[PDB]
Amino acid sequence: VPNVVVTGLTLVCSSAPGPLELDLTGDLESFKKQSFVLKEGVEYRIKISFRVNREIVSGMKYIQHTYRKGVKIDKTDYMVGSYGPRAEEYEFLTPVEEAPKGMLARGSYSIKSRFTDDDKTDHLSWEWNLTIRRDWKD
Repeated sequence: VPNVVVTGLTLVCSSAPGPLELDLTGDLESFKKQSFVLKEGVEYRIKISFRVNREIVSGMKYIQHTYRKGVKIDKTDYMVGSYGPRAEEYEFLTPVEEAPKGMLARGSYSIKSRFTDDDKTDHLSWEWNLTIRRDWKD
């Protein structure tokens, strides 16, 4: 039973018509074929939920690499702190970003996420997708 268990990802967006959630205790492979529809231009944050079970973990680091048609277009690392063990889950949020906009920016983006720390531990790695559209449904 890992000291750190990563439980979920939530794409936080006030104008999305419904929750945008991944259960990171579930089947991670299935996410590679799924996507969240996001309206072009909207503000959003990424929330990662996790628990720390037995020992203090230091220098926690959340990494997203974003790809378009299998080519990397962005790398972003976030330092998220030092966390002691407790029963209550922890969460952090990435800083607000905006979905891109315009015909040449619409379509799917893949994101390879890794959650690690000072010891370079692979707490969890997973891949998921966004689909940028003019509208949430059409």
